Amino acid sequence: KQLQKDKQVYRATHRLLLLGAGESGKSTIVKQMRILHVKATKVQDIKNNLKEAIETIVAAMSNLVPPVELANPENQFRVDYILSVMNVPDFDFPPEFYEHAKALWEDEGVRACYERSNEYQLIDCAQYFLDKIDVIKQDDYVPSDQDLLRCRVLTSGIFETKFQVDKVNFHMFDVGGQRDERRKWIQCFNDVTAIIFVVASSSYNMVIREDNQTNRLQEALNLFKSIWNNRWLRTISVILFLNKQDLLAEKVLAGKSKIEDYFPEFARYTTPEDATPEPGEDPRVTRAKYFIRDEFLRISTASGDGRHYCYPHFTCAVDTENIRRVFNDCRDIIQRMHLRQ
Amino acid sequence: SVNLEEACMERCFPQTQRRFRYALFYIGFACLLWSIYFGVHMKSKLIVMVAPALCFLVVCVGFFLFTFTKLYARHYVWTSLVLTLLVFALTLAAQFQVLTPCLSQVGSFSMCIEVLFLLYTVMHLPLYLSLILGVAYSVLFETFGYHHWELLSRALLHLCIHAIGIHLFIMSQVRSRSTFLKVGQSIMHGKDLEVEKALKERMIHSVMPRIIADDLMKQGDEESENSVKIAFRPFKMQQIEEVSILFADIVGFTKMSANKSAHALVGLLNDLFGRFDRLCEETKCEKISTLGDCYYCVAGCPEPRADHAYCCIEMGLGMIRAIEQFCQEKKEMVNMRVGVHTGTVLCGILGMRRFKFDVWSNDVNLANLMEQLGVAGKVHISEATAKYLDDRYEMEDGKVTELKTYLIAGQFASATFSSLLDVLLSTTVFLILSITCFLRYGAASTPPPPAALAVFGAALLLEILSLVVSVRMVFFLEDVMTCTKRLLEWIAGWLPRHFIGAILVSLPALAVYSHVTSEFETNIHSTMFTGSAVLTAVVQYCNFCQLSSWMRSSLATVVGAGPLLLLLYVSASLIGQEVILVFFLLLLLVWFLNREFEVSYRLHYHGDVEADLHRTKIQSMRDQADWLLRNIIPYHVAEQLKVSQTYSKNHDSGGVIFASIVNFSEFYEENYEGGKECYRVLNELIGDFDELLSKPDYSSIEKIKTIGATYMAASGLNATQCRDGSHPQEHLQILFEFAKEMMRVVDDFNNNMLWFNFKLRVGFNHGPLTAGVIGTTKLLYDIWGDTVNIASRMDTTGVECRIQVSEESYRVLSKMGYEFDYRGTVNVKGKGQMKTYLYPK
Ligand SMILES: Nc1nc2c(ncn2[C@@H]2O[C@H](COP(=O)(O)OP(=O)(O)OP(O)(O)=S)[C@@H](O)[C@H]2O)c(=O)[nH]1
Ligand SMILES: [Mg+2]
Repeated sequence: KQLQKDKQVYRATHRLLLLGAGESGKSTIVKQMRILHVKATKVQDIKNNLKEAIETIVAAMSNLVPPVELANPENQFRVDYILSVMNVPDFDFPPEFYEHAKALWEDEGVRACYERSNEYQLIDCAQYFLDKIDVIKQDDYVPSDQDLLRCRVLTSGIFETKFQVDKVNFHMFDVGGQRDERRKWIQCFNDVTAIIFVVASSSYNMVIREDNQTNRLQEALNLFKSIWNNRWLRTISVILFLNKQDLLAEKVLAGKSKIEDYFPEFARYTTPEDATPEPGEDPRVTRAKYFIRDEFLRISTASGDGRHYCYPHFTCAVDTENIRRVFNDCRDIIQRMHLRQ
Repeated sequence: SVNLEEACMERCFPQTQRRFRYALFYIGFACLLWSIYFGVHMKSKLIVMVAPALCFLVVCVGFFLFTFTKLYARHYVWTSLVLTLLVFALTLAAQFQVLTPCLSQVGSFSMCIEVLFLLYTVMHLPLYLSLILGVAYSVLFETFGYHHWELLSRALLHLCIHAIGIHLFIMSQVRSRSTFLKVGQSIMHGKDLEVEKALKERMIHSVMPRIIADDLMKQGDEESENSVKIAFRPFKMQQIEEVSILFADIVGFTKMSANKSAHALVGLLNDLFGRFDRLCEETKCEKISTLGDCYYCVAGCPEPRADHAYCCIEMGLGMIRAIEQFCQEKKEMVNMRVGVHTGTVLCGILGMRRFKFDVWSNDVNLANLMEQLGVAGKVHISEATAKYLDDRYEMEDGKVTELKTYLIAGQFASATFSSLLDVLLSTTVFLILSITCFLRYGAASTPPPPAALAVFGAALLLEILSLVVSVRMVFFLEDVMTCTKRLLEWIAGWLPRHFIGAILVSLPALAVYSHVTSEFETNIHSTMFTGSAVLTAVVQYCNFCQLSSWMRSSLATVVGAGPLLLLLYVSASLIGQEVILVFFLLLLLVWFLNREFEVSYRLHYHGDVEADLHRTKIQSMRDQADWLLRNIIPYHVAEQLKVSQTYSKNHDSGGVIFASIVNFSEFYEENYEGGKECYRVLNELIGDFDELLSKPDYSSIEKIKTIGATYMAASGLNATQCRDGSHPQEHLQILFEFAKEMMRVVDDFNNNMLWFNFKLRVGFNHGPLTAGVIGTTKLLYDIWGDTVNIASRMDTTGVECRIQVSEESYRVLSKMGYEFDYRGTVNVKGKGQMKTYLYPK
């Protein structure tokens, strides 16, 4: 009959739907899983990420409301060259543009505009890739694995990835998370094992690209409230990653932005007693990250009725070892979750 | 009745015949053992005994020959009556020649017990006749045994043997009646369940194709069997490629249906769609459904067919031919235009009331538009058909008048009540055995021995407590406190039932053994008396038929014979030989008899269980097929269609709504696995609309069908009676409330939808309409009329999330206090410009 075996191996797999708002790191987690458990256009859209970043900073120089001007005002012709190529379909990336990008990234009005990047939309791999394109000005270098993890390519539409860890099958659904893509999520809600909700933790001080007037983390909170209370997910537990730990750590240790400026309940927040921080850690960062964790756990607590759970972990997706540890822990968790039926 | 209870004994005959054969053999065996007794042991001085024994043995083998005749099968009661009169007379004539001081009372009384048992249990005579033969035999046996205390003692012994006789008699024949009755029930239910299975099959095939129906009749998924009786509702879709979709529309249906009396119209339309069904079953194209003046097929959606394009345009040309024949024949000026498109199609079932196999894709919408862009008489095909059509047809350029599109033209008996009755009889014979054993004392005014009265009182109180337990268990007084009785009822299972049955069987022989401690073998009246009474008590161990056979029979052998092997040696000389013979024949009788009665009880329980299984199974199949019949047609049409052949009706006032989800097309997107997940979402919405139909205040609202995304429902049809507590046009009010509440249902649905919203517009109209049924061996309830087409116009000219109402429905709705605002003035095909209204303000 042949459908009983296929039906039971369909029972045997684990459906790991990845939800989460814009640029929270879903596709990076899927790339990390295929590094763990499994060819030329990657160079091209790495260079696209470069050009996108440098033109965003160059436009945002004059497009800050106090205009951060050039500390070295000799590069105005270079600034005009970067603004010239801002909207073009194709670009062959000549060595002139590499020298223009390097000469811009050495300037300090440029970097002083870069430090105010919570006031305008900028991609989360600029600081790494300005230095790395200064390394890969040439074209005969194959990008490293971290270079593959840092390349930001937008996701639109349901993607899949089947991989197998130690004779257990995992089938996970990378989805885009922009506000226009959210109608496509409910296609994936049939017989899903677990939901790995992914939150950009360091983007507490930024706003979303759609309306530019809503906090990214507040958007992620309302999105979590929506998918938690959804009438087709009321028996399905939600693993909750919280991505970009290191960016959160350095944005707290820079001390320029305060969480209570944006979430004013943070000022009267105390770190919990069961807080188990990592070694070598400023505990104000620990207070920050447990504040954000308990912001989500309020939502996961205020309903649920013992039907479905929430298992918050702390994670940095561009570091492979962290993903190894948290996915071993989640592997045990969703084993227990699939054995619930 | 009479022929019922005669057919009873017609099918209860062969066990009566077998019993009668065993009684013949047993009487012959008794004559044999008494022959060798009186030929070896005693009475070897006179041959007056043994020659009647041998002659009656050969008379019994004569009767065993007579059983095999065919002039016995209606003569069995009279043959048994002749046999039992011969045995009565022979036992009296073999008793008659005693009391010379040579033969005891304990032998003749065993013959009395044996013959009363064979009369009551096996001879199968009527109750009055066997009872008067029994009492007459007993009194003639005591008056021929005589040739102020012992005589009435023997009369007490005959009293209790007639008690156990009538008890075994009535319970054996009430069981033989009731097992016959249960097998009659279980043989009616087999035929009636075959009927209901045929009706369920006919209603499955009228809504689904052959492949999927024959899938559904071998019950491949058990969960559907559980559900017809947690996150998503179940739905069945299969995204199937390379089908070929055909629509077809009757041109000029309005003037063709001009002044018909709404019975002619259904009849001619029955004829036309029957011709089309004949075309479908010829051409091997699955039809899908039929809506209004429109008919539509597919080409091998459940089955991968290789000439699906060929089958589709051949079916279209067949339609052109069939409608020109109908035009010549019935003299109606109509023809029809056909569109044919190929592509991929996800086909299945959505909704849960009125569900039906349909198809959905964008290829279906393309086939619908190429029908709409078709010219009459010609089949309008696309590039997607023509790219593998092989062009063996009269092809044209199908050009519009206003995308590589072409035209083709041609070429009693309760199981805990019996326990009450036999506990009753066991304790009443324990009673009168105790009475008989006490009144033996004609020498002492007061009873001497202590242990006799001790055991008497002990088992007396035990029997009266078990009697009160049983009699308050049945008669159910609820007097003091029952939770101890409820937990004491629990612990008497099968084996505690065995042990309390052991004691409650045994205790009369304990009461008669209670008088052996005082010496008895000096006198011979006492010895023969206690022998006669102990065989009277061993023959009383039949009554607990709810026990096992070997248990009661072996307890009978033990506590009716073992103490007399003990008292064999206590010296009493040759009466020991005849008493061990006499307990041998009596024990063989009681072994066979309680064997056969517990076999009868076991078969009665078997015939109860199987005839309850068939009753639950036909209740399941009847409920299932009745659900499918109330699915496929309404109720009043099912009433008027059960008593007749076809249905049609003309209603003079009824409302109708359509309800179209506007923006489903911008949710459809096919980029994932065909987009069938998107139709799971749409199934959930149609399922919520169907949950609105189960409300008791939406009883008289009918759902006609769903059409893609559109939802059609109409009222005023079931209300045949103008009520005293209601309004003559209230069904419009409740239908408008149905429209309002399905607006509410989509508002509740969008909360569970994240960053997208469905919007639906509805359109409302009332007026006279035309109900009907199309198929036969298929079924399809549908309405037609001008009210329906103006309602579909109020749908398609609608603004979303607002109810649109026609003019006369405004004029009757606004007299019930609703609010509306004047929308504008809309062209209606047939009505011209029309005054519309809107419900939200
Ligand atoms: N430093 C650091 N950067 C991260 C981490 N996780 C993701 N990023 C960066 O965030 C950016 C977006 O990652 P990406 O996987 O594309 O999000 P996304 O969810 O797929 O974006 P979308 O699908 O919602 S549109 C990438 O530049 C990636 O380098 C992290 O853990 N640490
Ligand atoms: Mg992505």
